[PDB]
Amino acid sequence: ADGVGNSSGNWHCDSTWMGDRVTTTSTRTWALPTYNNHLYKQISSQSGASNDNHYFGYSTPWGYFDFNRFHCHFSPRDWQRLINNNWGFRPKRLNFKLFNIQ
Amino acid sequence: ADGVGNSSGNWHCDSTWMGDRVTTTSTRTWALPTYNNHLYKQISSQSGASNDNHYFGYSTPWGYFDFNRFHCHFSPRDWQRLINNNWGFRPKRLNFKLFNIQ
Repeated sequence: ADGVGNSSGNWHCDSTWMGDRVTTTSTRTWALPTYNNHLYKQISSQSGASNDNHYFGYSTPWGYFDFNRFHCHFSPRDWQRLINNNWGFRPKRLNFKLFNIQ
Repeated sequence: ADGVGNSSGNWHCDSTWMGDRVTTTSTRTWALPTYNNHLYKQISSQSGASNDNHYFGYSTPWGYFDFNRFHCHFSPRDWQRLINNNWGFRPKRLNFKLFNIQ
């Protein structure tokens, strides 16, 4: 889309309060290494662990983007503005973007 | 207008916040006596007073309605809502009513 030398996005970190809505936007810089050396590895609890700690699963070479915390979208001033003036809130919709990939 | 037995007004004490406006309404019950026994009396500073305290004026049999204080229109919760969220405020217009006169 933008080959080499053309930016594919802009930095949008801000919040807009409009009546009964607040739209919070956040931008961060991420680093993604190579996980498991491009391999899927079966993982399980160590031998000798207690029965409560036993588990079985798989480790993937993929990563994931997590923003399931309020601090990822609300500044402390935004939080104070939200909690001192509103009797409730709920999420409505979200937009996600990855850009400027090197 | 309402002769004897018909109310000439209602009790409106409340505040409405609408965007960049807040309208505060207050109703009070007042008592007005007879002042100076229906007379205008010349008044002046007492003899022997200091020069800084000397004055001359007149006392009238009339009363006056004063609402030149913020507590006359804003409840403490209204004041907290005003001062914790706004960088400024100013009055725009007012409406005054006397009713249910006995």
